[PDB]
Amino acid sequence: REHKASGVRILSATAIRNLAKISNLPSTQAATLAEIQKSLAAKDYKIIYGTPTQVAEYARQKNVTELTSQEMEEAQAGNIYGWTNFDDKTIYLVSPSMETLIHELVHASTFEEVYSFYQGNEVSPTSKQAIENLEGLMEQFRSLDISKDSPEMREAYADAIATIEGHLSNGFVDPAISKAAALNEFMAWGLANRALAAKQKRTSSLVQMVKDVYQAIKKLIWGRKQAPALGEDMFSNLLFNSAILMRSQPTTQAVAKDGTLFHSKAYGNNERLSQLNQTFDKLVTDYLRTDPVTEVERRGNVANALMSATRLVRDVQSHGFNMTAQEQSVFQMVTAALATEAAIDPHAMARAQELYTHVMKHLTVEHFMADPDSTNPADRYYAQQKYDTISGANLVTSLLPTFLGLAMVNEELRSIIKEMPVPKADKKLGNDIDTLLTNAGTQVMESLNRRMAGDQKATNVQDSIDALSETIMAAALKRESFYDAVATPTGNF
Amino acid sequence: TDTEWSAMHTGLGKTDLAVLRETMSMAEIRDLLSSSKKVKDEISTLEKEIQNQAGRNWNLVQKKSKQLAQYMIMGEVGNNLLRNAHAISRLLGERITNGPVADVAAIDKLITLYSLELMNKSDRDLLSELAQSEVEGMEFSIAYMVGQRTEEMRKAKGDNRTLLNHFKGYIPVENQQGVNLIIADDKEFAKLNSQSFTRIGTYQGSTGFRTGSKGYYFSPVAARAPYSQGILQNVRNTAGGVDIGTGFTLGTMVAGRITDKPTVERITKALAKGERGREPLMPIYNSKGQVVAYEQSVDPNMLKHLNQDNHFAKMVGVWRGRQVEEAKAQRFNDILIEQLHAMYEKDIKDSSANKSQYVNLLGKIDDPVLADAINLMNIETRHKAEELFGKDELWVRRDMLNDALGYRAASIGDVWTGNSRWSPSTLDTVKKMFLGAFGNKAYHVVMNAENTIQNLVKDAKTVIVVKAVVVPAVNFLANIYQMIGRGVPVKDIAVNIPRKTSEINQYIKSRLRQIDAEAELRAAEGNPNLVRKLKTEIQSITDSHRRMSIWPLIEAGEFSSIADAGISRDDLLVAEGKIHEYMEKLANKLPEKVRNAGRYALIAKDTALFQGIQKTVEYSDFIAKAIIYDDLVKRKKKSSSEALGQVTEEFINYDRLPGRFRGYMESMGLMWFYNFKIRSIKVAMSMIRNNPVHSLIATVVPAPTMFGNVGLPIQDNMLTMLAEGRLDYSLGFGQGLRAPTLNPWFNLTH
Repeated sequence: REHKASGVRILSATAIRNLAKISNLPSTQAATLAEIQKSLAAKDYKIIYGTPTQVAEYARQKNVTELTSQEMEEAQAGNIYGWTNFDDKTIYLVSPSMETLIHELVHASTFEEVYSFYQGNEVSPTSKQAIENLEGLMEQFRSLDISKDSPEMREAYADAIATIEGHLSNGFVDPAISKAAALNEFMAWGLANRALAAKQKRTSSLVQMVKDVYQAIKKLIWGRKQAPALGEDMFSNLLFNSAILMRSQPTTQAVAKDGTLFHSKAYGNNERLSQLNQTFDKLVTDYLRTDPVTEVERRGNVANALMSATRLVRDVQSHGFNMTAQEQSVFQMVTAALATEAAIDPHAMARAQELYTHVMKHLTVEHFMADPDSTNPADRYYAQQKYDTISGANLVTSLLPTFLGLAMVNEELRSIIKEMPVPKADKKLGNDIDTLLTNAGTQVMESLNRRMAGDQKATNVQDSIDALSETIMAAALKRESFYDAVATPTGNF
Repeated sequence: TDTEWSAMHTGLGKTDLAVLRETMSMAEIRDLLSSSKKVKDEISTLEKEIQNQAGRNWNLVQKKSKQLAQYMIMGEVGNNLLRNAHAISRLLGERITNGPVADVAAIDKLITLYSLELMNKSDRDLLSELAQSEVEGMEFSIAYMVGQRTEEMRKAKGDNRTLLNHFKGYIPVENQQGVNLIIADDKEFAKLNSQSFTRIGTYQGSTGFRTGSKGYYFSPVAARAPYSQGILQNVRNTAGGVDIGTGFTLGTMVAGRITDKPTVERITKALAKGERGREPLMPIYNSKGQVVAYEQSVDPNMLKHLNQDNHFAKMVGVWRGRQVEEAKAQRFNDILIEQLHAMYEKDIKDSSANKSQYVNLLGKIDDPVLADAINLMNIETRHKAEELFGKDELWVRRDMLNDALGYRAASIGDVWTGNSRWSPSTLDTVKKMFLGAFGNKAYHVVMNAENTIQNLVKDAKTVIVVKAVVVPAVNFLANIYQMIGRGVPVKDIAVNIPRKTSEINQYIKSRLRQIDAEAELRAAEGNPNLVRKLKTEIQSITDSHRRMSIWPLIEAGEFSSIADAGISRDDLLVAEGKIHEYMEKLANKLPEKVRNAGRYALIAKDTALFQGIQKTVEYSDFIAKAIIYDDLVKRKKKSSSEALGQVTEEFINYDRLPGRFRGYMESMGLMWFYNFKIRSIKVAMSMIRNNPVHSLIATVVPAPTMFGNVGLPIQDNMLTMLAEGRLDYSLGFGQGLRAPTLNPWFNLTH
């Protein structure tokens, strides 16, 4: 069937069954396509083909990202390659022939086994050994000497290594996705250079590598049944040429570091909070595990502390302490960092107790009133509301970590605190109470930094950290929504 | 400074200082602010003059004028509050009086002088210095408040019901962007198990009314759905902070409103003994001095949490920019009346017998509830209609009027009270329809009548599936409410959706053999035996298609725009009615690291699950156009080409509008909210041309999904939680059964 708005034609499942005879391939390998056809038709694989202009126009109408491979140097040669969309099981071809169509069916089917094996699934015992054998060869593939090979062979090897090592040395992509992509590129290099290496070449180390990988794929493709003898053509010079599309969930460090430097009038433009948020990333966010977070019930001990600390953060803002969207995120993140540390080390908050008790001796309701002699009864009500929360009456244990977190972010409370007298025991240091409170906060986080930087698996704290990363992930996505909701010069909803 | 702007807001704005310009020059007013002794001297001479006129009623006049000055500054509400000097002059609710006890203008001057003394000593000192060193700036600012006052007085004096109820010294004030404060019942709020609200107090109420325990709940800064906060969202003009014609308050927040006749008389004699409580009730007074309603006030202390802004310069710009908008909406209603007269003129000219199908709106009305709403109609539109037609004349087509009143057969309650819901008969009809169209499993997790959605999911993978079925369900239910409001009978849809579902279902199954029979035709290039079998098969199927009741939509091509664009085997689940299981199959194709992220999982536009939702959405539009086309042909008597003309103007192709939001953000539910918004704009524009009577009625007769905010605490609808990504609700009980409004001109501008 042909599209109405473009010359692109669409081929669906159960429409290329007769194509086994059309290729008139040898009968021994002809039965293979009968099995490949069943597999791809089970998961609704459709084929789209056309001229380079027709297939490009189709993508724009349907909002499809294309991966056609061609350059100005290749334009002089004049060869175009399509791509495969592994997310929705669609194959895109550009000016296909009978050979290329057959080559793609056995290429898409092969990549499915690689994906399943590296996703933790189960495969056939024959396929498991073939992939494992191929994996071991790749380790020695990147350690050969090419000084004795033909100049045209060196260029092929140079390109393969650069793309292979990029997937292995990638940190912002899911390792399961990156591992499969690296192996798939390895097979393409071996099949491409089979023709030019079998002739006009010596018996170098690289040459023997090409012959071994070709046999390794043969066992994987044919399974446990008998395969054609050595040196036989696979599918009339089989080749892998189409690119694959793969996507996965981003990591926690990716989204948390994006909104660190957000600032706006409707969002908040406090400079001291942005700098405080930067030191948090160095101590906590940088040392989280690179794997994407999950969603489990996570019943434990630290998980009770994070749930309790989340409720107190909301309760504080509802009882006198209004905050902007920028202040709210930093308040939530810092408090959860101190809450998980206090649940592991019972003596982490020993110093904060001394500073909290001293502050409570010199605090009064009149400190929270702009006009000490006002007449409106509502002015006194709000000031008394803030006094109770500091006194802990409103909040009614993880109460201490919340106070330490609040003392670093709020700007109105810090003005009152800094005017209080300094104890004679702490007069040697020469610092005000507000800076003493902010210096005690970094001490708690620094102790937690050493905990995550050691042997996590043996210390049995891996599960606890997985709970802290979920809280950071949730608070990072919330400030990504308030931002972009005021993305106008006036900052109005 | 920001403190000086707030002092000017309280001084010039909340004290109604513009009333002094009637008897004093601009230079004399600046002398009052610079001398406290002058203020005390003016009061002494004013009190003596009023005492002579008032006579024995001097004690009551003094008491009520001091109580009013308390509310205008500190926000406190006393017992039997009188909102303006016009009501104080008649002493409503105190003694039977046949006129003004004293001079109205004299009482106005005394009230604003009393409230000037209630200001803070520090606040008054700021105004004294500004009045002496900023002479040219202060005089210009005072003149602006005079212009703002005249416009409100022009609208208020038109009707006597709104003349005795408008608030004195009203000036707008805005909350903080992001916060929310509501008053809700304790028992009903507990079962929702919301995790974004914190109880900050209890609602005591008054002793004249008995009700369940209530409380205050506050929500800190977050992101809210568009067009739900920051605007008044009112379709009626307001003068003095109250609605024009009725007198109900709209510029502030109240906990409720009582309007029933038997219940109001119960409150009236209960308060004659005495009142006690932190939140007394405020009465609404008639033109003859009686009481027609009561309201539940709000504690002034609870308003401190909202972090309200009182910038004088900024709030004046908001005030004038809102008066202009109200004027434009008033002129639009006058043009609609001109069109209604033009249609009536031609029909009578063609033949004198055409008058048999017209009804006089302003004449005698048999329906009591309809008649009462006509009396409280805006006085500015009444005079315009009388100018063109005559003395108490307004003729409209009877057939077009019946459509505008098709809602009342399915809804019960009162809009002003705030308890307007669908009748139980209506719910049992819509509920059974969604089960048939969607899957049985989907109905159990979407319209649970006892439990919310979030309480029924206990797996990280099931969150993705549940969050995907919601979008088609919202679109399916929104269309049913919209077409019910436009006068389509309920019983028509109940018996037609299963009929249309069956007709569509067999189309794909029949098309499946035709869509690939051409491949056999290509392989039939040979003996005629293959050709003979194929030729009879394809022609027989097409003849069956010709007999289907939905055939005219097929020929136009809009019914099969995406049907032939792609054929897949799993799509048969959608046509069968297994949407919930169809979502699980596409969910398992996601990567392992994405499926286990639950509510944190970001779904890309390239995945198969993303395009599965789009296919289901257009499958709901499959049935929407089918029902509408029958309605315009069967019971409307329109040509087969006229009906297809209207259908094409109310639906759009979604492939042209991909999301344009940030990465690393959950924009799945937000994208569909904006797509559904544009389709609502096209519907409103079509209703104006094809039904001028319904548009005019929608802003006169109260109806569900016809009036916006009525002063009660903000309530959401089904379209609101869809955009916010929450899951603490259900579309089967209580909240979540509400549909967005249907006012044509309101949707065009808001």
